[PDB]
Amino acid sequence: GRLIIVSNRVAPIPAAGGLAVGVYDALKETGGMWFGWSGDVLSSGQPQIKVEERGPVTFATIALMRRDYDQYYRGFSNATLWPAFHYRADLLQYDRHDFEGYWRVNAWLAQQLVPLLREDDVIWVHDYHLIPFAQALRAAGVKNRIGFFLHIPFPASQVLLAVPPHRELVEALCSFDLLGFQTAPDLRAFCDYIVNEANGTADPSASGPLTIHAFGRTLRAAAYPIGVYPDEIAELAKAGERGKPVRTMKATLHSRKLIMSVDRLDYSKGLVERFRAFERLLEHSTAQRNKVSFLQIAPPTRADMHAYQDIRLQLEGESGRINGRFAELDWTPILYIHKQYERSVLAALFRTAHVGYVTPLRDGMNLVAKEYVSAQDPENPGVLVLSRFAGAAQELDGALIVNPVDIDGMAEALARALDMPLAERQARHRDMMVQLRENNVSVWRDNFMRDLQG
Ligand SMILES: O=c1ccn([C@@H]2O[C@H](COP(=O)(O)OP(=O)(O)O)[C@@H](O)[C@H]2O)c(=O)[nH]1
Ligand SMILES: O=P(O)(O)OC[C@H]1O[C@H](O)[C@H](O)[C@@H](O)[C@@H]1O
Repeated sequence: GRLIIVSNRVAPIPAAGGLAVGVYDALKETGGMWFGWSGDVLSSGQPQIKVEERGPVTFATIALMRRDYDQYYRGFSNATLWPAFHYRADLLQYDRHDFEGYWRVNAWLAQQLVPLLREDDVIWVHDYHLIPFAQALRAAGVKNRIGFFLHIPFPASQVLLAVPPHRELVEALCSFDLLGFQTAPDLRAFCDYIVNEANGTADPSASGPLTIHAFGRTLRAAAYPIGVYPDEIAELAKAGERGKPVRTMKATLHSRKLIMSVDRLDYSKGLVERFRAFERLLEHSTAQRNKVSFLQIAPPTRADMHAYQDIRLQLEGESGRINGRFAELDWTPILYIHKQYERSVLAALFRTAHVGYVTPLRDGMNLVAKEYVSAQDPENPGVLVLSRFAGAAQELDGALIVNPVDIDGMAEALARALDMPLAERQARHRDMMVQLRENNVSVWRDNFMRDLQG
């Protein structure tokens, strides 16, 4: 059967975002179709699907009308769902008219997909934009198997209650044949809502996935943590070891140690707290001054949204304060760059960084954490400092796990990472590489597809 991937964001045919990276890694091996938004917005006219073969993948993409982009994507998806599911009800905005457009765009996108389907296609929908998609497909006569994978956290039921149409969203989720979440706590939160807010049931099974009964429907649900190709990232990082970015980075640092971060400039990424803990490191450790620099690559994301403009402004003021307090004529403590980089360049740079600094307030998985570890030279690997609220913390035992709210704790982790002896750095890296290898992105895809077809 042909695998049909459905997502809002489709890989570029460099972009920051782990969905596009991970889905493309999975899809290029099996081949199939990738259907979704082209990334373009129309002021007038009519969107038209564009079908194009790129090796084993068929891309089927379509623009959004401005009104659809505003209501479905900027509106309900990123002004309601994204903040709510990342435990930011304070940033949640809700507009009934945007929620209706969100529902309408899902139905319109499903209508665009129907003519391309075949009887034995297997449909795999990805992420929070497309929660109503199975319901729309079924209403359009579609009988294929349909699975869903949520890339972002599934919030605690009490937090989900802040989304006014929470019940309609969860009922729509129950039209899927199979629901996949990143981690066990995500699945637990879903089941907690089903049992305690939807009057349904969630039962274990010998097969693996739970059986869900709710809203008159029966379906399955399980956790499938998205992974990477760790040995592929290692070879990529090694192949850049004599490239210009690594060579100029080395020259600029001239023997100073490097703390490195790579994050869309999203309020979910805890970047203000991250900067404050680097500042706290410098306040308390005079020996670290002029001996380390912090590279934060923070590409623009969703920049036409006030909330993203706000977090950008806050972070830029942080960099100015901290640099102003601690800089010397030959030392800039924080190297803040508000631009996207090629993933191949980031891998090469990860391999030169003594510390990978990944401290999101909430994160469904965080591929950057897995990429940082994968890039390391096993003869001399750096240390991952990792938020306990990143989904990757459930499996990456060799990281230094921190609570991003605890500024002192994060600064102490930075000091511990910078001074960690080789033997322990290697032991942690070795353990994590085993985990990443056994639970790579091919295994993830095979596991979900096995459950969806069974
Ligand atoms: O300039 C950049 C920044 C990030 N990324 C990639 O974007 C992904 C980010 O995924 P992650 O899970 O860390 O976070 P997200 O953006 O999905 O919240 C990773 O594969 C990064 O290598 C990239 O290609 N270029
Ligand atoms: O697609 P954007 O809005 O640019 O955000 C980039 C990506 O961020 C996260 O990874 C989301 O889980 C993806 O669904 C999204 O594609």
